Amino acid sequence: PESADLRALAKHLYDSYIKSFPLTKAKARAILTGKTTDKSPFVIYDMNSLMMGEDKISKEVAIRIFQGCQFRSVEAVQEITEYAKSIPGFVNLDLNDQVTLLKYGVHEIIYTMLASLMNKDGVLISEGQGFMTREFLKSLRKPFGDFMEPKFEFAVKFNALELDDSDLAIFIAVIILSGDRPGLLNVKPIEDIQDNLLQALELQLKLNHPESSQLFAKLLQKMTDLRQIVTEHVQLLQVIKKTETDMSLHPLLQEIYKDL
Amino acid sequence: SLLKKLLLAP
Ligand SMILES: Cc1cnc(Oc2ccc3nc(COc4cccc(C(=O)O)c4)n(C)c3c2)c(C)c1
Ligand SMILES: [Cl-]
Ligand SMILES: [Cl-]
Repeated sequence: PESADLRALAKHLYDSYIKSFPLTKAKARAILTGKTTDKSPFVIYDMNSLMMGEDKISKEVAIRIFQGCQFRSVEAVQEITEYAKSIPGFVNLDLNDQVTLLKYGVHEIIYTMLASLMNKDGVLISEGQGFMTREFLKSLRKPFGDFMEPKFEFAVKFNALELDDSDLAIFIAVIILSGDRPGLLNVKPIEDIQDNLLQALELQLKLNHPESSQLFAKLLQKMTDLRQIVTEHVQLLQVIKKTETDMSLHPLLQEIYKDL
Repeated sequence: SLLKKLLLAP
């Protein structure tokens, strides 16, 4: 059946997702809820606890935190790249188009996965070794005080949909295979792959969330929402790189942010 | 580019 094939694709993506991302939502929610068996994460809720944690997990704290997020982003880009390479048909696409899909899609994926590590009170850091409170993050001096708040707002709404890792693997794959990214040289093959992924996502949601009315439509809207989140983030970065000095940007991020 | 290099590493 065409449906049977869609389930095999869904499973292939889930398995690849597990191989590519060390900290899954399943593992993360276990930590956030306490069910975890491992050692509890070190909580950073103020300047003093951040100092203590710099030992457990020159520049002012706000910059150190900001750049810490950037370094985590670099790590995430590499993980996402490995995942993209597992999506059937991806490595056979024009190499320049693969670069384009990642360049314009990684941040949307980063924010999708970050939600898996967040709750209304804070976010897991360094793969669950720490938990930084939302309260502390917005206490940072401007413009850093509102750096993550929009991501927390998105995550609370996104997490209310109760997706699991199996749903997420397909959701992320659909986003990466967006045929409308600027500068793509061969759109058709990307669209054909995405159309198949979309069919797999729809079936996945109907089977995994039988009572969740219009979940597919809602996810399509979250995809649009994520692009708006990235737009704002990019806008804030330019405000920072306009008022802050001596700050260094990781070359991988410099490449992604260029002409973006 | 760096993204290209990451994409090429098997
Ligand atoms: C002990 C200690 C712990 N964390 C520290 O600083 C960090 C270091 C890594 C971090 N990873 C995250 C997760 O939040 C992210 C992750 C990726 C992207 C974004 C984003 O909004 O673009 C946000 N936060 C908040 C961090 C804060 C420092 C400086 C010391
Ligand atoms: Cl939540
Ligand atoms: Cl785009």
